[PDB]
Amino acid sequence: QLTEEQIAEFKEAFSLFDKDGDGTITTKELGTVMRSLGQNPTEAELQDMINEVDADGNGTIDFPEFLTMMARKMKDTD
Amino acid sequence: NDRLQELVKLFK
Repeated sequence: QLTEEQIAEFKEAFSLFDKDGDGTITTKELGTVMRSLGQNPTEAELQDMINEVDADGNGTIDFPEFLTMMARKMKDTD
Repeated sequence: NDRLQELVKLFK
């Protein structure tokens, strides 16, 4: 169940990528965090990953659609 | 900080 606290927990993960705090994670933010994760995805890889979550087709992920992806995987306890 | 690591995996 999406509790109030969980919404805040998701925010912590969002701000981890959104460095400047614009509210939208671009390929630059993603690439920076990905490198610290021990990986090195190319431009094409980064953009493709964005398109996976972006159901609008704007080339950027915001908090609302970010929640949708998280909830979609959290609603599965199997 | 563990939770953040888990949430990061869900982002992959």
